[PDB]
Amino acid sequence: QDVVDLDFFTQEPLHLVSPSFLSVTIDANLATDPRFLILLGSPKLRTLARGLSPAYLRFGGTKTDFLIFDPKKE
Amino acid sequence: KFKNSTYSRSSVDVLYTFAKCSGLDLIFGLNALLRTSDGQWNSSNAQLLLDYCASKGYNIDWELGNEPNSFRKKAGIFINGSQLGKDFIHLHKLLRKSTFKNAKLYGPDVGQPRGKTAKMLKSFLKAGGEVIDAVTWHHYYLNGRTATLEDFLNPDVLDTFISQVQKVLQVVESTRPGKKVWLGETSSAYGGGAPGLSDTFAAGFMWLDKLGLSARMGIEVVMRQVFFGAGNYHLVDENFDPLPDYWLSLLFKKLVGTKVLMASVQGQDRRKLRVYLHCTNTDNPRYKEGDLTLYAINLHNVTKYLRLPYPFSNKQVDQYLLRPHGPDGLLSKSVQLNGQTLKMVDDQTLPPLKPKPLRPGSSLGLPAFSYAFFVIRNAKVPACI
Repeated sequence: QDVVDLDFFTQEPLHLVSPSFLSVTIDANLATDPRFLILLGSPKLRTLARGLSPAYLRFGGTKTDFLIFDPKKE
Repeated sequence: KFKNSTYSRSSVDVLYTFAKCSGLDLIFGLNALLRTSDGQWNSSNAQLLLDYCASKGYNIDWELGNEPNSFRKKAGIFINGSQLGKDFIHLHKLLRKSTFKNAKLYGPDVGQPRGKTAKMLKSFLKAGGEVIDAVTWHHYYLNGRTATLEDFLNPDVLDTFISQVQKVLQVVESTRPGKKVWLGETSSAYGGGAPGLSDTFAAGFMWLDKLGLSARMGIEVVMRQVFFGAGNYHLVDENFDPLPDYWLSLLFKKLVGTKVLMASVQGQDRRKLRVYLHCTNTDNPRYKEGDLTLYAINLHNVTKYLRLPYPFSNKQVDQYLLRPHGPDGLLSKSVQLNGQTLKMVDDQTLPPLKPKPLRPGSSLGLPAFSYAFFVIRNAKVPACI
């Protein structure tokens, strides 16, 4: 047969996840793309990202430990 | 070969503005490999950045370091968990001294359990667990260089995630019970993803199953590598085109609520038919308190029909069934919702995500190699109300 019966347990929740349960990253390496500022200004990208709100956006990756803030850089 | 680079105030501004304008909460990873000659974290560069962000009014949360378990291999230096914990305590003091109100700190972003990594996590939590608001770890199923379509469809591969989660929770339970646990960076395959695989419809089985199991096992937040970038596991490519996993994630966001329930298959479980159950996302205007969202994966090569248990057996059900579109089959970069290809209406308009209402009392049909969300309307579940 290909009919499958389901059992549900709905009496009370097993867990509560965050409203931001499905969140996303941007890899730290993207900040080395010379186009970084232009790419992240895309209206279409902003529209897509708003679709996933509420969410965390984590900026990190392997390059996290190879990036240095330069407050004098243009 | 040298990975070291600088970034500017403008890069920080751009990243913060992108998050703010999109309704996202930014978490910024600081560089843990700036070290004093005494083996401590040198906080001078982070201080400059914190001061700048505070001056600008940016509400940002912080991390320190990425996969410290691999520092010895990638950077030639070993930092043990106790020292990393001390470094987080130092960072926590800087955040409290700042004009940030309620800045959160997450760590330590270790790679998935392997004998020695579990020990580093444990020693980190002993020394630094008090100052982090959630424990972060990373997971990938496979090496992107060698992964095959069969691997992406294999219930045995999907199941390897369970043991990895169990190991991490056990470590946290033994040191900080009830500290929140987050997947801080995760996807199908490491090394930039599997080319022609991690960006296809077939990537969705790993993504949806991971969400299901994470919710059921007590992970509070799952951070998908990546929203946007050059890696093959991106949700959105650098032409700004969304991949099938983007639409899967969007439907998940709209339909799946915060209360995790339980669904299982009666009898023989081959693990190719995988089901998860939450209350419906109350933010969704179509639905009301008490509704349930079932989501299901069918890794069989034939259609399966799901029968809802009483009293849900005779409720109105809304179907959101995803299938690949076009001649690439499971490897398509195009996906259909209930027979309609998902595409942006224009650069600023997401398309409608229209349910297909099913005949009440009908069994839920799940074709071979597909996944779907089913909203059970008027389920009137008290736990959800």
